[PDB]
Amino acid sequence: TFFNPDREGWLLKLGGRVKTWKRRWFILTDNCLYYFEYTTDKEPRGIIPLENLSIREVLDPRKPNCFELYNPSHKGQVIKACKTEADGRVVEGNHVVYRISAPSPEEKEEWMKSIKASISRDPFYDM
Ligand SMILES: O=P(O)(O)O[C@H]1[C@H](O)[C@@H](OP(=O)(O)O)[C@H](OP(=O)(O)O)[C@@H](OP(=O)(O)O)[C@H]1O
Repeated sequence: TFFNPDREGWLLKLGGRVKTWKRRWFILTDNCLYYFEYTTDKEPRGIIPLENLSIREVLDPRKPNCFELYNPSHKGQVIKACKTEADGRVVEGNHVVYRISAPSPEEKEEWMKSIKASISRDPFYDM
């Protein structure tokens, strides 16, 4: 699944119910954003399918180079996603938005472009 990735790199992500920022290694592939706690981890911490989502730039009080993934068709609608819990649970995400912070302005632009291209490339886009 992780072979032939569209982009890989470190990004800071804001939590769902609990609003805490975590540094995660992201992998964009198969029109999904997989994230890992550590780069060499065998298992992803979570997966965010990009189908039906949009991206928009945002300004954050503390974190620079931010953007958000959100569902444009249904405001306030929880984004379909799946992640693991320390106790072993595999559960659905609780995010209405995914606020992400990139390491640099350039990396923000590259990530936003890669994600948008992935979403548009999907043959089942807007269906
Ligand atoms: O560690 P604490 O301070 O509790 O914060 C956690 C982490 O930010 C998790 O991120 P990660 O999974 O990358 O570790 C996040 O899961 P998401 O991955 O869904 O953002 C949790 O979201 P909730 O389960 O919605 O609270 C949030 O509670």
